[PDB]
Amino acid sequence: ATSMAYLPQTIVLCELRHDASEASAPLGTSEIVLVPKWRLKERMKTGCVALVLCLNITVDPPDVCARIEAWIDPFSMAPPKALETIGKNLSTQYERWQPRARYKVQLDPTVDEVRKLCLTCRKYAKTERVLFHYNGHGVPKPTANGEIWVFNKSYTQYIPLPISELDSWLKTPSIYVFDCSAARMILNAFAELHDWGSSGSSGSSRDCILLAACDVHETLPQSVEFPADVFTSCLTTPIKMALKWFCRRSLLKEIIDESLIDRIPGRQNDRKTLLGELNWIFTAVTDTIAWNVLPHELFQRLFRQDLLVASLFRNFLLAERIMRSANCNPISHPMLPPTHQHHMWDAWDMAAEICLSQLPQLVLDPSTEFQPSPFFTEQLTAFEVWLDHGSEHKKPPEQLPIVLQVLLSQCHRFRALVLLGRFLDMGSWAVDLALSVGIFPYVLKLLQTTTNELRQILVFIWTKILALDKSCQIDLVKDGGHTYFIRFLDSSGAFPEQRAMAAFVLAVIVDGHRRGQEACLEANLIGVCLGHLEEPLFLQWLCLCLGKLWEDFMEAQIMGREANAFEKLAPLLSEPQPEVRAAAVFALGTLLDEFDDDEKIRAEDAIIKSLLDVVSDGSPLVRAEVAVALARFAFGHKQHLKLAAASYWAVYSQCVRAMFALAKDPSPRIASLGRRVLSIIGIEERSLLPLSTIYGWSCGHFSKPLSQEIAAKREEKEKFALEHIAKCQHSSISKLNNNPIANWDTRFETGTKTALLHPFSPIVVAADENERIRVWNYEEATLLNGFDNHDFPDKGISKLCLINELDDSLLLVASCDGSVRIWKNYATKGKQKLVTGFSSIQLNAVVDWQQQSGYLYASGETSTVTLWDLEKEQLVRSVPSESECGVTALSASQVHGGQLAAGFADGSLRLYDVRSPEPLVCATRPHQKVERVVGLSFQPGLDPAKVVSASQAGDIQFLDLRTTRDTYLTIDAHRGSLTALAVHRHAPIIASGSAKQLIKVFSLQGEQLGIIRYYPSFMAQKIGSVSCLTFHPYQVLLAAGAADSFVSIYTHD
Amino acid sequence: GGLFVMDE
Repeated sequence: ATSMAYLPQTIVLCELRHDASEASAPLGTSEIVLVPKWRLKERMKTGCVALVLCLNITVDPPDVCARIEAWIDPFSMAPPKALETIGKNLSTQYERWQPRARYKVQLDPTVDEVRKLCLTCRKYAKTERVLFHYNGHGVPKPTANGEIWVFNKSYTQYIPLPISELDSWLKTPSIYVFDCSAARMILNAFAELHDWGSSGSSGSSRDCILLAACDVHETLPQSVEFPADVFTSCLTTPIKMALKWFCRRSLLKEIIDESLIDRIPGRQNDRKTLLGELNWIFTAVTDTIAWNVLPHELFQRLFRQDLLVASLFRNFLLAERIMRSANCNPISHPMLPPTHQHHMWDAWDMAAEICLSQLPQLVLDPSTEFQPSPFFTEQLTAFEVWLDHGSEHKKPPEQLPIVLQVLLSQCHRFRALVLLGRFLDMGSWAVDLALSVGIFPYVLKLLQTTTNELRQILVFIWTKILALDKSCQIDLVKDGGHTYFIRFLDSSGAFPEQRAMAAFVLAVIVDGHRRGQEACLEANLIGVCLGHLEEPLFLQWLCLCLGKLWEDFMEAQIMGREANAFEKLAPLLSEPQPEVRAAAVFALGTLLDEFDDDEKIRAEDAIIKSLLDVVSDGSPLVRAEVAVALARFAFGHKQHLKLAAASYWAVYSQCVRAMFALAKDPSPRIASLGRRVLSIIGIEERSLLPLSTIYGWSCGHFSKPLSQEIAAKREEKEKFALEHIAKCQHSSISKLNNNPIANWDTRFETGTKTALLHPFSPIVVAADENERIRVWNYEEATLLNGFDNHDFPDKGISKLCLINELDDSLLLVASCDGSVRIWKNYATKGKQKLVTGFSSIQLNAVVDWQQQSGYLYASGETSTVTLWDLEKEQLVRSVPSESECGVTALSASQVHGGQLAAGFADGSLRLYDVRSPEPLVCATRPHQKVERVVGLSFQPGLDPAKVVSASQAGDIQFLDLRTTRDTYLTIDAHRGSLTALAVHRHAPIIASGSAKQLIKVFSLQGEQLGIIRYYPSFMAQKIGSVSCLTFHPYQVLLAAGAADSFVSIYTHD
Repeated sequence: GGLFVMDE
């Protein structure tokens, strides 16, 4: 219906730059600094490997059949040739994992031979890790005194080599494998070698890593399904061993020719061949278990640091499973939780079966009719299932390490990358998870992929990564990944939201990084950006990119001048979005750093002038930036600006005005910035300069993913309003009940100067003559809160208003100097933040808020009515009043957006339509005393008629301005000294106050509905400023307050 | 930045 004029949908100052309780983020504060935990630079190398082999052949030791070793029958060859080949084979077997390392072998050695082997290996790989593989099958079991067994020259005795001496021969960076019976014995010994302490864990200190085959009591298998070399064949030949075990156990074995497993086609590298694809699934499977099973710290040490240790610990998880079947429990030193029968070996078993069937027909002919396994598709689908259902901090996704393996193959690259970004989007915790898995380098390498299929996903991934960890700068530049996004800025690939991301990603690459500045500068990133300057988030970020690109790097500063960046940036200082303007001020501010004119002076003058224009901006966000850019400028021109401060106490006298203006800004964070600028000049080494905040706040947009109860309490208030609009109009309003429903003591010494009844709750807001604010409840008889609107010495209250009444009210507090301060949560006992504060009028200020249009009209003893659009936080218009005397009163019509009424000092009255080219509609005298228009307002209704024109003379003149100039109706409320007027919003009712203690209420036709007489509490005889009268906006309640100390509420029974 | 190979 028509009553949607009464019920405006505009909401204002409820954006992210105005944020509340647990974030002072909004601006002023610096950005939230992080401290990363995924940082181990030492990609360790195992440089030397020492294979020892104690197997006396046809000579069982006295602790006693399977006897295959390194997949060789040692009884097929004769003992010495047997042992040569096993020596070689087992080298080759390891060699495949770390082929860039030296392998030395020792066959049935002396303790001296093992000494030198170990001593030389330590001397070879100085800091690099040394691997000691030991095989004691043909010698006795390790002892409780901690002893390996070896030989003497003649092979007549078994000699015990004590573990202590090994540990002295090799040192810190080393890893041992023990394929023998009773292997724990060796680890229990190792643990006892050093003095306990030196860690905050189970029991460690050094970098000694240990892998043992079985427990203390246990003995390696004898069954012929296994070899003697089980643990080593798991650890070192995992695929071959994993399948041979699969045959002999699961499918019962005799159907499948087990010797096909030796002859599996292709190589371990080609993921397109059946062997390599099986090898790839195994790596993926194993790595995945380790990730889910372990913690961050241990996983990264074993599974990510050393290519060999990674492989040995991956392949160890297979030993965990195979050895378990043969009465053996293997243990590593970094102990690791139980791995066998994880829900993922199931996936391996399935992939192995599907492989092993196919192997039968692929031998019949090399058809290469090799169907890739579904495994990689299936798992990525399980990652999608996670991303919808349970998609929280409800334990990690498990498939994450498999998504990383997929990035290594074009086969599912796109859908992996897609699903990765989907995962990265849900917050920094997910980025932390991705980067823990080791996503960084593969996603970084992909920044050389020309495939435009990818790029829109890659920018989105790199946006999210850089949103968390700023520090990736260094890598991105070092591989030339900066070029990738500069292309994407210039690319014909549409969508400016994607380009803001591209501009942001570059902003971060550049941010305090001269290697990145220069490398982007060469790549024409100034030119790319300035080409686009000819959507708001994109504009915001084009400026922040450029701002960072010049900053303290004067080669770029020059390149920007001769590319006319001032000429292209400055037009953004007028844009409706504060976020753009503040970013534009940042860019121009960072372009900085007698009678002389060189190129730069022309620029640096033209800059500062265009910034000084924006000193009086309606957004703190902007003013904060202007004050910082002025501080920068001020640093370099102390000399001049001090001489400017001498004569005040060409362009330098402009600056000093603006400093002292900033110093007395309403928003105290802007104020304390202006006071900083003043101290840089010496009014009361770079480190003293305040620092821009706009970059830091904007970046928080990306670190954040890219409702119904909102509308619930919205419709609550609308229903109540519509119902109580009708009830105000259509009720036959009776006489005033002189019995008040309070006479509340404010404790204001001089008394109450203005008040404001709340629509949807039982609240009064009052105001002292020095702008203290109380929030008195009338239904509870209780205070809700107190205040001091601004600590400045010159006080004076002008206006109280509500803003966004229909969803969480914000209290506007206009000061008599034209300062306007808006408060959130004023109703709460202590918590109440200044949302925004600017200075309208640039005296006796008068102000009015028109929620319909979002306009704040303001004026006073000035030639002009100044208009503010609070959606933009911008001074939209200066209307000349055309009076040559002061605006005493100012009412904006709630129904008709743009239209404005104004009462004047000489008794005159004026309409304006502020949206018209000529804004003054008409100008009428009404009442004829030449005293000032104390109060006025539009008649409660849906027309441009007016109650208006209570003059201090005493007459309240009604008038309709569609028809005639003179007065519709006159009422003589008071013989002189009309101190206040209250007109209702919907109910046909008004009231007026006198300086003769007196209040009067009239029907809209003008019947004495009731008189009231505020009496004095002592004989001051100064109830001469009955200053506040104000109705409820949906009921017939009357609040009233004087030059005494009481705020009394009445009603109409 | 390594450990697992990528095809290029």
